[PDB]
Amino acid sequence: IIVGYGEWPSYNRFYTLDTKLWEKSSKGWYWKFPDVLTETGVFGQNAQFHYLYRSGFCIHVQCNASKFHQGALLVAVLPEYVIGTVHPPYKQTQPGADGFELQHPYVLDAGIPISQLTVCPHQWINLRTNNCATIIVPYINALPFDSALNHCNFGLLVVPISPLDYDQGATPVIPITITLAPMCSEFAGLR
Amino acid sequence: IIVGYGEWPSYNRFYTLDTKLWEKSSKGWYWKFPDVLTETGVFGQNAQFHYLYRSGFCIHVQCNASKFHQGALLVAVLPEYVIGTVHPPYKQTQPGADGFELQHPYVLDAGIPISQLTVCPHQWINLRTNNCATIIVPYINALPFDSALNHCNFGLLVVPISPLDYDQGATPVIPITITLAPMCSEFAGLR
Amino acid sequence: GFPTELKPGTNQFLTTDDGVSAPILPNFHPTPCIHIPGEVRNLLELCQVETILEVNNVPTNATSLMERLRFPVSAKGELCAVFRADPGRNGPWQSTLLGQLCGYYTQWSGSLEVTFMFTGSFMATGKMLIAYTPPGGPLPKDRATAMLGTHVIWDFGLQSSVTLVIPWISNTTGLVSIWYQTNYVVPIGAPNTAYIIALAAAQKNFTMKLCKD
Amino acid sequence: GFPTELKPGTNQFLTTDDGVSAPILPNFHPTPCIHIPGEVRNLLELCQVETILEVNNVPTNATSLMERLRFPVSAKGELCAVFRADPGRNGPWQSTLLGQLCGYYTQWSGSLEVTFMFTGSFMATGKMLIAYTPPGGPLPKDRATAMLGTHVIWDFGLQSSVTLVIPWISNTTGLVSIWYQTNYVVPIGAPNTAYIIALAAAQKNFTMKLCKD
Amino acid sequence: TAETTLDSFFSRAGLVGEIDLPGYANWDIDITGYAQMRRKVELFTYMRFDAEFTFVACTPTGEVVPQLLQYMFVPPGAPKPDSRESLAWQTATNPSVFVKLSDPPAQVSVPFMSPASAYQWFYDGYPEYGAMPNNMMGTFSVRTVGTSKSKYPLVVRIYMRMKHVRAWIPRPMRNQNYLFKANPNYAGNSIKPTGASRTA
Amino acid sequence: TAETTLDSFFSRAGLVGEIDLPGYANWDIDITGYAQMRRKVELFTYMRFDAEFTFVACTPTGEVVPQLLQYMFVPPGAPKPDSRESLAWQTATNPSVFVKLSDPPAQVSVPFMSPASAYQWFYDGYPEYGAMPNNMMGTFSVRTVGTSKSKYPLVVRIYMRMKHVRAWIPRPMRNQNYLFKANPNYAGNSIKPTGASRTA
Repeated sequence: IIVGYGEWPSYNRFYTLDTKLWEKSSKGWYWKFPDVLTETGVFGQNAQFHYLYRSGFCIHVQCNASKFHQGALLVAVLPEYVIGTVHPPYKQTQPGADGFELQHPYVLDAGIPISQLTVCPHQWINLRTNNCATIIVPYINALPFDSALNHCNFGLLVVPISPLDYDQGATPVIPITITLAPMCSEFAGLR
Repeated sequence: IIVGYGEWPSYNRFYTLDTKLWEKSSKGWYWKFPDVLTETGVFGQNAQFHYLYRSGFCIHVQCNASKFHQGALLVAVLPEYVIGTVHPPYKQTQPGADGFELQHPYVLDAGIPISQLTVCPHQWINLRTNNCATIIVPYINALPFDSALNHCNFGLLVVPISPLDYDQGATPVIPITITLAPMCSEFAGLR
Repeated sequence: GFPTELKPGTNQFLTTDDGVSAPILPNFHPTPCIHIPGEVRNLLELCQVETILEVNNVPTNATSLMERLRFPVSAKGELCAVFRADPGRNGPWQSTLLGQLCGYYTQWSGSLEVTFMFTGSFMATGKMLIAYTPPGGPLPKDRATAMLGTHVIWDFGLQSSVTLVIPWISNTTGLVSIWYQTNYVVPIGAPNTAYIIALAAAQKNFTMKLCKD
Repeated sequence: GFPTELKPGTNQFLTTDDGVSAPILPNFHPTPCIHIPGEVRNLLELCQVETILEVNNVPTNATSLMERLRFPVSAKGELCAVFRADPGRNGPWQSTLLGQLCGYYTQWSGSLEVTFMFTGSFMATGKMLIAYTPPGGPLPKDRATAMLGTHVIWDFGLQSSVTLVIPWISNTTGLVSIWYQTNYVVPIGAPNTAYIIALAAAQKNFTMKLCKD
Repeated sequence: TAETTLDSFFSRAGLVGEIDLPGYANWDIDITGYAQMRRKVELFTYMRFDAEFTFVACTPTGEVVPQLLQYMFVPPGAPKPDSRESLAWQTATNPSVFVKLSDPPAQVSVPFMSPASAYQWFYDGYPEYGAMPNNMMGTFSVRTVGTSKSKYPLVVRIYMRMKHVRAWIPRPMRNQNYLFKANPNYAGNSIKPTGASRTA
Repeated sequence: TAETTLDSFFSRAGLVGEIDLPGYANWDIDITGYAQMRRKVELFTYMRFDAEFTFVACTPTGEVVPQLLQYMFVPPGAPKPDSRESLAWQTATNPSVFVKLSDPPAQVSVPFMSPASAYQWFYDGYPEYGAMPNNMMGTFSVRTVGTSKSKYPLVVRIYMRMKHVRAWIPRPMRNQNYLFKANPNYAGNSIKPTGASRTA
């Protein structure tokens, strides 16, 4: 496990999002947190009927690939990941539990280099080394509580650093599974 | 022995250079250190295949003269002995284990008087008193290590203060022998 | 009263002067600071994080800038890639955060640490030579003289990531070259080209001086 | 507030004032100083080193300036050389480092120490009289009155170097003359002319005052 | 190690904004006024610092004239002056400084103004997207004391230095050219590599 | 004995360089600017000292005018301004001082800048022969604050005093006339004795 910034979240089940099909032309995907869980589940039922909110997260990413596929994935959390357009639309700014595709993974839709993401809590998914990457992120904000609907704490970025390669005949799509479990969640202001 | 500046070199065999023939018209000779030992020997094999270097030296000067010859030699080490031309050529700036002849021994090819060299570590070679002069010089530099090929720590100056005199029939040339043994040598950066 | 005289250098404004000035709101209390996770106090902590080193900074095309993050290894004693151990000067080290922070300072000195990551099929095997040449030394003419210096023999059939530690740098610079010790051997059904990712960082003894914009 | 008044002499710039001024780089750390051998703290150490005294400052020719470092002794009660014990004034003492540093100061006082070195054949013998006359006294008319004062009888068949200590000088000056006590006797086959080298220095009690460019 | 501390990294007062009075002007406090300082502050996500401001006023030719000036600081939430005779100038709750151009430049200190616990440079949400609401430090208004028109043209330079800088959540440094002061968008067609290239 | 210490020998600030602005000028720091101080510093081989600089500005007639001036110190390795509107002037990492000509002369202190452990006046080697690379202290740039042309001609005098002087490796003092600021060559044909002569 990677404990983000060395702090365990302080003061509740696994959620499985849609699988993402990693291909030869894939550029990357990003999910906005906790907006990814607002629309779905009992957790998202509290988010839309409460004023304030605070919670950590336990993001777990898995890739199901054989021994004849190759590639590397960089999974990293970026607190306050603001999008920079070539204003963004709503669907691009806060995509639901379906992420969005990066059009410019080099600048990461924010004018910042992909090469320097390792300064953030991250793990490498190398298909010949491991298929799992789990990151424990605490609550990060300037205030103890914040609105879950109008503000995203961080954005989980999953970018193919090296393209997926395979021989013709093998499965051309590698599913990517993300399982996130809210940890030390709090709510207030029942509306 | 004269210990240069009162410090023994801190943290390895005798080398004999070509004899210099002291005559009635001789003006003086100077050797650049450690450039005098770079081209020759196992010591100079390390100098040309390493980046950094530090070492003291143990310079020993001898003159083979009879009792019917007269003259005096001033041997002295001058740290950072820069040449001043009437830019110097390479052969004049860094002469090998063959020294160079001073054209203007009064100013010492540097615009400084010969009369004041006694402020430096030195010894007198008086043919009627002694024939040996040994000087122990430590490492002198502003940095702990320095390049042996592009920088000379000091220059050993041997100048006839009083001309050699002899009767016709005696040997008109007095050989001068310099035997230098590196002491507390260090090397680094094997290239 | 108490007798004093104004020494030279009064009524001047030195933009680096750290003298305490009068508050504009004496009665104001700023909101007390809370514990935000991940507090940084020294930039050396941000210099000691591994970061992608664009060794393959050949392409400049807009739709293929992403190909610079890694350099290919595919199908004997040849040269794969070569780069300088120069964090601050122009080149591949511009991409890493250490090499970007070196542009904010004038002098730096210490030990680097450059790791490589192999991104080939699990059944792919082979060996590669990673040699470092001290400052002054030229690029080796072949693997025979490349092995004589400081080097590591990296086989990626067993270990997928190796670390090469640059002994010491300061602001001639060192060279790092990577050689094909053995050809690229792969089984039937596995991709015939692979990639290597270079992650560069600084050791604990790296320091900087003379901050400069 | 605290009541003070500006005393006369404010807003002036005295080029000798040693007041501490504001650093231009408060956050800069200069590189720590290492032990370089041969550190000098007081210029009196550089004044206490023996140095060649050009007693024979007769020639000025470009190709023969080197003949001034020593004066010849060759082939009875005659005068060899004479020079003043005046480190700072114009003359032979300009060559020594003591006499050059005396030009950077206005006042000096103490005891000198002038040694001579004989540079003849080992088989050459003879005697020479080195007399010092206190200030005011004229040059002696002959060796008979030269011996009556303070003197040393120097024979160089036994000892090749002698030291004459000037008692005290301050900024009339003393005189030092050298006389042929006996003729120059040499065997057959040895050179018939020799040279003497004068090395002058300052004792431990020499001091200077009033530094002046 | 003492060289690379946050305080040393963010010390060295830099020119933030220049004011021209050829009879008043408002200058909202913005650190980004210093041209090269935005890329330096964006390297973290949160900040908490106190600022020292210095006002060096002179004519366009740099010559010093005997004129009285008033710089007033309106804290966040206060209304701005709309003319040279607005009642906002005489308000006591907007601190002012009266200084002549002959006296040494005025030097005032402004503490941490944000209601939150840190200045945040990226808002990943709405209060209009990316509008960080509680990052407003205040405003500095400059006018010449007097009712009639001033006799000289004035140029006012502002130098700001942060003390007691604290930072959180480091992030990758900007590599593309900036386009707008508020949102971080770039030019997609004219996208450039992080550095220089080579041939092999 | 206390008179002949190194600090007393190298105290007494001397005029190093004069600057004329008849609208900016660069003056690379060089101790040799003081005419009689080169022969004094060459008597040792290594030095380590901190410098205090004083800037006394006035018109060519010595009269004091009400003008604002900026002297900025660029540390070694920084680029120099090329014109009166170059972006190097607003850089925060080049410390500046804003002073009027009426106020007492500016007095700033510059520490030991060399990356080595001492300032070395003779380099017996190549980094072009005899070019001591790491002896560069920095540079002082002077300009009148303002955008338009100044109304008065200015003369700026710089006085430098070393404090905390340390020396190493004494060597014989120069006796021949100096020819070039960097290398120690002399005039071989017009070679002269150390002092005066006599007839006997």
